[PDB]
Amino acid sequence: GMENIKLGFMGLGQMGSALAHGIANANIIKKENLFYYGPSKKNTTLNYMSSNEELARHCDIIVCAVKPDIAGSVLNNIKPYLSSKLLISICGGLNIGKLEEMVGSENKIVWVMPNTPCLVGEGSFIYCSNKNVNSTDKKYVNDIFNSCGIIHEIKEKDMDIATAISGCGPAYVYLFIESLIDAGVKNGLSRELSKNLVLQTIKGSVEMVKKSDQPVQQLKDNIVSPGGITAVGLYSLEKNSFKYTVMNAVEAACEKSKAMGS
Amino acid sequence: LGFMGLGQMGSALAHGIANANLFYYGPSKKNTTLNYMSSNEEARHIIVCAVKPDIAGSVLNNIKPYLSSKLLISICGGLNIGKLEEMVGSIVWVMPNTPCLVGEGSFIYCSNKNVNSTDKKYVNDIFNSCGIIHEIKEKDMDIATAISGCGPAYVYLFIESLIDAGVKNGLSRELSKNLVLQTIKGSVEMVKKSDQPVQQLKDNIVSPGGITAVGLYSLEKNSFKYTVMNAVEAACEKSKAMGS
Amino acid sequence: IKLGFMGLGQMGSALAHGIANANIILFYYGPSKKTTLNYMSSNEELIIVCAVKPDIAGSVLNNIKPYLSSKLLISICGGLNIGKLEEMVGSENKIVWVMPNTPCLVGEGSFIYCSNKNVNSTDKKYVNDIFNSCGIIHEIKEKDMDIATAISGCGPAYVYLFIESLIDAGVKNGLSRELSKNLVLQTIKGSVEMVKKSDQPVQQLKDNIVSPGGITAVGLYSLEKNSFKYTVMNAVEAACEKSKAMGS
Amino acid sequence: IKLGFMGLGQMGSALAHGIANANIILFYYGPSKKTTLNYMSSNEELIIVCAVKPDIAGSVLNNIKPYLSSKLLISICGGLNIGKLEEMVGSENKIVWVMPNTPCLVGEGSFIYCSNKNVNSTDKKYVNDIFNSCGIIHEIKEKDMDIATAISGCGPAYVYLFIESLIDAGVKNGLSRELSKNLVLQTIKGSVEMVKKSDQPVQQLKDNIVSPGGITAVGLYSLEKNSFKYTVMNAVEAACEKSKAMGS
Amino acid sequence: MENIKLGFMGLGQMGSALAHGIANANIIKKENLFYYGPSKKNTTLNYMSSNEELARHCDIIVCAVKPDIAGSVLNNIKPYLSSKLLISICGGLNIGKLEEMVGSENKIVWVMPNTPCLVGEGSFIYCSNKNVNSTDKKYVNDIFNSCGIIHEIKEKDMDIATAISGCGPAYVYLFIESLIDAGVKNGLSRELSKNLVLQTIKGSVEMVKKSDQPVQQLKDNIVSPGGITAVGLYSLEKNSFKYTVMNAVEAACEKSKAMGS
Ligand SMILES: NC(=O)c1ccc[n+]([C@@H]2O[C@H](COP(=O)([O-])OP(=O)(O)OC[C@H]3O[C@@H](n4cnc5c(N)ncnc54)[C@H](OP(=O)(O)O)[C@@H]3O)[C@@H](O)[C@H]2O)c1
Ligand SMILES: NC(=O)c1ccc[n+]([C@@H]2O[C@H](COP(=O)([O-])OP(=O)(O)OC[C@H]3O[C@@H](n4cnc5c(N)ncnc54)[C@H](OP(=O)(O)O)[C@@H]3O)[C@@H](O)[C@H]2O)c1
Ligand SMILES: NC(=O)c1ccc[n+]([C@@H]2O[C@H](COP(=O)([O-])OP(=O)(O)OC[C@H]3O[C@@H](n4cnc5c(N)ncnc54)[C@H](OP(=O)(O)O)[C@@H]3O)[C@@H](O)[C@H]2O)c1
Ligand SMILES: NC(=O)c1ccc[n+]([C@@H]2O[C@H](COP(=O)([O-])OP(=O)(O)OC[C@H]3O[C@@H](n4cnc5c(N)ncnc54)[C@H](OP(=O)(O)O)[C@@H]3O)[C@@H](O)[C@H]2O)c1
Ligand SMILES: NC(=O)c1ccc[n+]([C@@H]2O[C@H](COP(=O)([O-])OP(=O)(O)OC[C@H]3O[C@@H](n4cnc5c(N)ncnc54)[C@H](OP(=O)(O)O)[C@@H]3O)[C@@H](O)[C@H]2O)c1
Ligand SMILES: [Mg+2]
Ligand SMILES: [Mg+2]
Ligand SMILES: [Mg+2]
Ligand SMILES: [Mg+2]
Ligand SMILES: [Mg+2]
Repeated sequence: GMENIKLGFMGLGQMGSALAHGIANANIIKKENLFYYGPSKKNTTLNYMSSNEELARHCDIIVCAVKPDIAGSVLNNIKPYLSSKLLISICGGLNIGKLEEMVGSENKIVWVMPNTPCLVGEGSFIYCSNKNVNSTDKKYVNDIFNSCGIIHEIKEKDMDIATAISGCGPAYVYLFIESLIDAGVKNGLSRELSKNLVLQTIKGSVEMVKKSDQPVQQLKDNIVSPGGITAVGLYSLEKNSFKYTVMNAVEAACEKSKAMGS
Repeated sequence: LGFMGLGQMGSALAHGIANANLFYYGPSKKNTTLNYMSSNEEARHIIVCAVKPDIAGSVLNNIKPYLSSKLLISICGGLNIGKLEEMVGSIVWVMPNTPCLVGEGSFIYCSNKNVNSTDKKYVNDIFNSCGIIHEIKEKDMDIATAISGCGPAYVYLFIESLIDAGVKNGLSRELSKNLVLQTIKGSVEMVKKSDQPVQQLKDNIVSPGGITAVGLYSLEKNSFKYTVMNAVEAACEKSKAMGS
Repeated sequence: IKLGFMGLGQMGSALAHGIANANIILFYYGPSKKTTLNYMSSNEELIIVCAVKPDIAGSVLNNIKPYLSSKLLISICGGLNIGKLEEMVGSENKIVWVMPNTPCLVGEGSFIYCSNKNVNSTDKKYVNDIFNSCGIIHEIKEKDMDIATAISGCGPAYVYLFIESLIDAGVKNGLSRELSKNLVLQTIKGSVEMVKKSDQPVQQLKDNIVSPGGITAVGLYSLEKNSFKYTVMNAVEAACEKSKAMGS
Repeated sequence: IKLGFMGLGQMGSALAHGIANANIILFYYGPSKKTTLNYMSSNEELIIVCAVKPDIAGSVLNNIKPYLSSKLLISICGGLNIGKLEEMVGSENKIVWVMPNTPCLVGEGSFIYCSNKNVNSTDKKYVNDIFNSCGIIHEIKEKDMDIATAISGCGPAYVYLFIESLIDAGVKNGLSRELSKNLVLQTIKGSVEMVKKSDQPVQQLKDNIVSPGGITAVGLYSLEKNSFKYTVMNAVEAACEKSKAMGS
Repeated sequence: MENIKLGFMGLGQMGSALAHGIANANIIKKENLFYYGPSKKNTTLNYMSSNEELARHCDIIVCAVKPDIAGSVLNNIKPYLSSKLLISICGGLNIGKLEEMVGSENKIVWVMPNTPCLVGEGSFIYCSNKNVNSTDKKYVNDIFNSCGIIHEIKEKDMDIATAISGCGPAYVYLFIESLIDAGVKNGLSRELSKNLVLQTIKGSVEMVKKSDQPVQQLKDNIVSPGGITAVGLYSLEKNSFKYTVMNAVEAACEKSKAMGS
C-alpha cells in the first residue's frame, strides 16, 4: 500500500520532472496524489500547488528538488510544516548535517541521490538517512525508487563518490556515446547507423559483464585478437590516458560534492 | 553450419547461435557443445571462417575446392571481399562482436556478386537470432568494425575505469560495478527512447553551478572526446591497413 | 533625467555614446577632456554612472558620498559588488550594479544588473529603459554577476580573438584579409541567427553541418584534439575567478 | 528558371528552403521522399543543383551526363573541384562550383563560387541573384575554394561549438542554460556588429575591452595559455587539407 | 606455536590472503584460527560471533579491516585486549594512531603485509610500541616468516615500505599486464606472452639476487651496441618510465602519511 500517501515535489526542473514522471508512469501512487510547486507552472501531469508551504502541509512525503544554493531558504520556509512527515532531499552536496541545520534535527530526513534515467524507469539511486528515519519510512523510500529503478542504502560518507558515479554518470555515458557516434560520422557512416551500432555495442557489453563469471578486464582481453584491430584501438586509449581521464572526472565531481558539503 | 577456428570470437558466435535454437574444427578440441570435425576440408556443409587473419589465407586455400555453391561467411578483421576473393576465388563478410554470446551482438555485413537475396535471408536470420545485423557498404566495413567489433573493449575499459574511480574514493568494487552498469543501462535507454538528441540529454544533467559540470569540465580538460575518437580511428586505420 | 558619467575611458565613452545615439535622455568628468557629452568641473559637481577603474573607485566614490542623497548611483566597475559599493558610499544610498559591454556603442550591447534594498520599481524602470535603448538588459542575482561579467562583459574579447584567429587562418592559406573578414563575419552572423531561430539545440545544428566522411568532421576533430571547449570554458572561469577575487 | 535539387539532405534542404522563402523563382529528387518542393521521379528527369555526398556524386552526375546540354549545373559538393566535375560530366558542360552554408535556411548564408569556361555573364547573373536572395555570395579563384570552404562552409560548426562552450561555462558557474544562451548570442551579435562598423581593426577592438589589471585580461591570458588562436587556425587548416585531398 | 589462538577481524582481500597463508604453512592448529565478519566467508577458519568474542578468546588479534572503520572496531575490543598481542595491518594508521584508538597500555605491533603471502611468498615490514617485548617479536617473526619474509623497521620508514612492499604487487601486476598486452598486440597469444613475461621477470630477479654486479650493470650487460634492447630502453626514457614508477611510489607514500596524520 502506497496509493494513499501524498507525494510533493518542490521544484520541477530537469531532475524534478524526470523523477516525478518516473514515479507517475510506475503507478504505485494515484495520479491525484502527486503534487508540485515551482515559480512557473510546468507542462506536467502532476497537480500544481500554490506554494512549498501548502505543499508541505498537504503532502506526507516531501521532495526537495531545487538547486542547492536556494535549498536553504525553501527548507526554512517549510520548517514548521514538516511535523511527523518525511522529507527526502535530492540536492547534490547537501548532506544530512547541512539538512538537519536547515530544517532541524527533530525531523525525518533522508538524502536520496537519483539520476535522469528514472524517467524511463531505469534510474540508479543511493540513499542515507538520519536518526529519525525508521524501518517503515525506509520501506516507503525503497518502494518509491525501486518502481522506477534500483536503489541502494549506503553510508553518508560514501554519498559523494556515489553521486559522482550514479548521479553524474549519465553525462559521462552520454558524452561517450556522443564521441563514438562522431568517430563513425567522421569516417563515413551516417549519424543514424552510428547511433544504432554504438547503442547496441554498449547494451551487449553491459549484459556480458552482468552474466559472465569473468571480470571486466578478462572480457576486454577476449576481444583482443593477437596482432589485430582491437589491440590498436586499445593502445590508442592507453596513449591518451583514457582510464585516468575517466577516473579524474569522477574524482573531480566527488571533490565538488564534498566542497558543497562543507 | 560450420566454424573454422573456435577461439574467443568463434566460441562466442557459435554458442550465441546454439542458445538461440553445428560443427567446428580446431588444432585442439574445445570445451563446447558443437560437434568436432576432423579437418576444415571435411565438404560437410554455411562455412564460418573464425581464424586469425594472418593464417586465414592458407586455411581458406585448403578449403578452396570444397566451396562449390557453399555460402562462405568470413568474420576475419581487415580481410575485405577483394582480399577474400583472392584467397578462395570470386562470399559474405560479416563483422560480429562477443556480446552475441548473450544474444546481444552487433553485426555488419557486405556481400559479393555471387551472394543473392536468399543467401542474404539466411545471413539475416542467423545473426538476428543472437543480436542485430545491418547490411552496409564494403568501404564502411573498416569504421563499422572499429565501432561495433572493437567497441565492447572500449566499453569494458570505460566500465573498468568508472569502477576504479569508485573503489579509489571509498566504494566497494561490487557496489561500484552495480552503480556503473545501471547508470550505463539507464543512459542508453534514455538515448533510444528520447526525442531529444544525446547532447541535450547530457545538458539536462548539468545543474547550474553543480557537481556534474565539474566532472564534464574535467573530461574536456583531458580531451575525453578526442581520446575516444582517436581510438576508433586508429582501429579503423589498422583495419584498412590489413585490407591493403 | 540628467546622466553623469564619472570617467570617459574605453567603457565610459562606449556607454555614453550608446545612449546618446539612442535619443532618450548628458554630462561627464575626467582628469583630461575627451565627445559630444558636456564636460563638468569635478565628480562632486551635481542618475550617476561610476565608470572608473576599480582600483581608484574607492576614493572616487568616497568623495561624492555626501552628494548622493536621493540620487540613483549605477556602477559598472568590474568585481566591486554591492557589498563593496555600500562600503564605499553607505548602505542608505540607492545603488545598482550594472555590467555593460562595448558593443553598446553600435546599439547592440549586453547588460546584466542587480540592485540593493533602496532601489525601487521606478528606479529599475529607468535603468531598464536606459540600457534597452542601446542593447538588451537582464536583472539577475548578485551572486551570478561574476559569471555574467565573464561572459557578457569580457565576452567580446573572446569573440574578437575568435574572429582574429579565423581571419589569420584564411590569410595563411591564400585568402585576402578583407575577404577572410567578410566570410568570417557573415558565417558567424548566420550561425547566431540559426541558434535563436531554430527549435533544434546548438549541438544538433552543429551535427547538421557534419557530412559523413566530409570536410567539417576533420576540422571539428582538430578542435577536439586541442581541447577547444575546455579552452573557452577555462578562460570564462579564469575571468570569473578574477571578478570574485576583486569582490573579496 | 526551374531549379532542381539532386539530394535533399542537411545542405540540400537548407539551400532549397532558403531560396523558397526568398520568393524569386522548385524540384527535387531523393531515394526517399522528404518539404514544400515538388518531388520528381529521378535525377535524369528534366538550373540543376548537385547536393549529394562527394562519394556518390561520381555515378550520380554520370547518369545525368547526356541530359545537361545547354543547362547550368551548379555543384555544392565539398572537395570536388571543376577539374573533378568536368571529369564527371564533360568539359563541354556549363559547370559552376558553389560552396554554401546552412545559415541560408534563415536567409543569412555565406557563399563562394567559381565557374568553368562555358559559364558566361548571364549564367553568373542568375547564380549571383539566386544566392544573394538568401545570403551573400562572392566569386573567387578556384584555388581559393578549399580554404573558403574551410571557413565559410565548415565555419558554422566552429561557431556552434564556440557558442556551445560559452553556454557550458555559464552553466558550470551558476547561470541557467537559457540565460547563458541569451547573453552569449547577444555578446557575439554586438561583437560582429562592432567589427564591420568600426574603423579600428579587430585587435584594437579587443584591446579596448581589456581594463588594466582587470577581469578580461585574465580570461584572455587563459586563451593564450591554451593556444586558442592556433587551435582555431589548426582546425581551419585541417579542414582545408581535407578539401584538397578529396579534390586530388 | 600450535597451541596459541589467532584471530582475524575482517576477512576481505588482505584478511583472507594472510589467514590462508598462515593456514597453509601449518604453524598454528586449524582449530586455533578464528575470524569475524558482518558476513560469513568461504574459508577454513572458524567463525566467531563478534570481534569482542574474538578478542576475548584469541591470544593474538589481527585488525584486517579498512582504516576508516578501524577506529570504532578497535574501540569495541578495547576492554578485552589486556595481556594480549594486537597486530594491525591497516594502511596509514601508525602506532600513534593505534595507541589513540585502543590505548598505549596494549601490546601493539604494526605489520604491513602483501597478498603474495597466500602462496607463501609475502613481504612483511613491522614496527612495535613500548609494550611489545622480545618474546612477542619471536611470535611475530615466526608467524610471518612461515608465509614470507619479515623485517623489523623504523616507524618513520613504514609509509615508504607500505608504498613499495604493500602496494608493490599492484605495480608488478600492471607491469606484467602491460607486457602481455604488448605481446598480444604484436601477434603473440595471451598464454605464451604470459609465460615469457613471468619467466623473464623470475630470471631477472634471480640475477639481481645472486650477482655481485649492481642492477644497472646487469642492465648494461644485455644492451648490445646498435642492438634491439637499446631501442626499447630509449623508448622507456622517452616516456619517463623511471619517474613514473618513482612518482607512483611517492604518491602512495604521501597517501600513507596523510592517513597517518
Ligand atoms: N572480439 C573478437 O575477438 C573479435 C571480434 C570481431 C572479429 N574477430 C575476428 O575473429 C577471428 C578470430 O579472433 P579471436 O579473438 O577468436 O582469435 P583467437 O582467440 O586467437 O582464435 C583463433 C582460434 O583459431 C584456432 N586455429 C589456429 N590455427 C587454426 C587452423 N589452422 N585451422 C583452424 N583453426 C585454427 C585456434 O585454436 P587453438 O586455441 O587450439 O590454437 C584459436 O582458438 C579474427 O580473424 C578476428 O578478426 C574477433
Ligand atoms: N541530472 C540532474 O540534473 C540531477 C541529478 C541528481 C541530482 N540533482 C539535483 O536536483 C536538484 C535540481 O537540479 P536540476 O538539474 O533540476 O536544476 P534545475 O533544472 O535548475 O531545477 C530547479 C527548478 O526549481 C525551480 N525553483 C526555483 N526556485 C524555486 C523555489 N523557490 N521553490 C520551488 N521551486 C523552485 C525552478 O523553476 P523555474 O524553471 O520556473 O525557475 C527550476 O525548474 C539539484 O539540487 C541537483 O543537485 C540533479
Ligand atoms: N570593455 C570594457 O573596457 C569594460 C567592460 C565592462 C566593465 N568595464 C568597467 O569599466 C571601468 C573602466 O574600464 P575602461 O576599460 O574604460 O578603463 P579605462 O579605459 O582606463 O577608463 C578609465 C577612465 O577613467 C578616467 N579617470 C582616471 N582617474 C579618474 C578620476 N580620479 N576621476 C574620474 N575619472 C578618472 C581616465 O581618464 P584619462 O584617460 O584622462 O586617464 C580613464 O579614461 C572598469 O571599472 C571596468 O571594470 C569595462
Ligand atoms: N552544412 C553542410 O552539411 C554542407 C555545407 C557545405 C557543403 N555541403 C555539401 O553538400 C553535400 C551533401 O551534404 P549533406 O550534409 O546534406 O549530406 P546528407 O545530409 O547525407 O545529404 C545527402 C542526401 O542525398 C540523398 N541521396 C543519397 N543517395 C542519393 C542518390 N543516389 N541520388 C540522389 N540523392 C541521394 C540522401 O537521401 P536519404 O536521406 O534518403 O539517404 C541524403 O539525404 C556534400 O557533398 C557536402 O560536401 C554540405
Ligand atoms: N592488498 C591489500 O588489499 C592490502 C595490503 C596491505 C594492507 N592492507 C590493509 O588491510 C585492510 C583491509 O584491506 P582489504 O583490501 O582486505 O579491504 P576489503 O577487501 O574491503 O576487506 C575489509 C573486510 O572487512 C570486513 N568488515 C567490515 N566491517 C567489519 C567489522 N565491523 N568487523 C569486522 N570486519 C568487518 C568486510 O566484510 P564484508 O565484505 O562482509 O563487508 C570486508 O570484507 C586495510 O586496512 C588495508 O590498509 C590491504
Ligand atoms: Mg546498456
Ligand atoms: Mg544440432
Ligand atoms: Mg542632450
Ligand atoms: Mg514555386
Ligand atoms: Mg620472481
